[PDB]
Amino acid sequence: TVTNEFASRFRTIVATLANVVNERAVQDDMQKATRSCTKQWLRHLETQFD
Amino acid sequence: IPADELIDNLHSWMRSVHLLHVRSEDNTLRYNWMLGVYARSTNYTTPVGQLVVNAPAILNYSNPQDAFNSVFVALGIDYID
Amino acid sequence: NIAVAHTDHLSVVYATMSNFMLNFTNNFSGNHATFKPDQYVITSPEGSY
Amino acid sequence: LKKIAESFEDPSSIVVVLEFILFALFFPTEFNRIKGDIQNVLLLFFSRWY
Amino acid sequence: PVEYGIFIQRGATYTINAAGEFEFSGRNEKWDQSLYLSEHFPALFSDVP
Repeated sequence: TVTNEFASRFRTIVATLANVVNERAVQDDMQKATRSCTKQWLRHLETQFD
Repeated sequence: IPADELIDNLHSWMRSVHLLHVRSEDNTLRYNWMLGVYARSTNYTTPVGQLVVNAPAILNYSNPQDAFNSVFVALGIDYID
Repeated sequence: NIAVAHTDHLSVVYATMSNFMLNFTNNFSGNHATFKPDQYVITSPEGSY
Repeated sequence: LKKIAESFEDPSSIVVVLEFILFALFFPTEFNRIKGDIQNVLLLFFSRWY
Repeated sequence: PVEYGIFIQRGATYTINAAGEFEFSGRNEKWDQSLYLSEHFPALFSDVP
């Protein structure tokens, strides 16, 4: 009635593909600031998908 | 030289030497000194030392030769000096 | 000369503040060596938080 | 595929691996034929990145 | 300069190990705001003599 598993399958990808970005230890400073402002794209995009 | 100066002074230096590593659980792993401490020399500027910064667990080998093999396949390089 | 007012007047207008409504968090600052604030994420079964 | 040269340097480079995900969902066939050439530019993500 | 290189030697930041004292990281990082609400403290504020 209100599930849509194809939309949820993508949600799982975004979930596990987030940790790869939220783990990559960067040797810089602003390149660590771009590591944070990437979730405002990683999560926004997943909502647009549903 | 005071046989008391260098004994206290050498300590002051040796104290302040720290080399990146990962604490392991498996009893069959030996830390790779030689190449690992080489990276701490330049300053992690060089890629063979910039590779050990990101994932320091690349220095935990269980079998000689296999230690170096990994620091080649993950570089495309043919020889470190 | 500022020491007088900054101690027994600009200190009463603070002790009042912490009692107001709409103010509900602890911004404790004594001891910088070990203080981190609290994360309060709104989680959901599906989707993101 | 129209090939791309991108050394995965910063956390903001996940915007390339995510493209190969979304292409492999809306077109699962048509991804089979090019699975090898897309694999060649994917190994850089599994080497340099981690 | 003569003893700054002895400070920034041990680390620019640190974390706290589960039940115990501090853990200085041998790295020399620059500080950023993204780290604040997460992990690590600016080590130029810890008190270990």
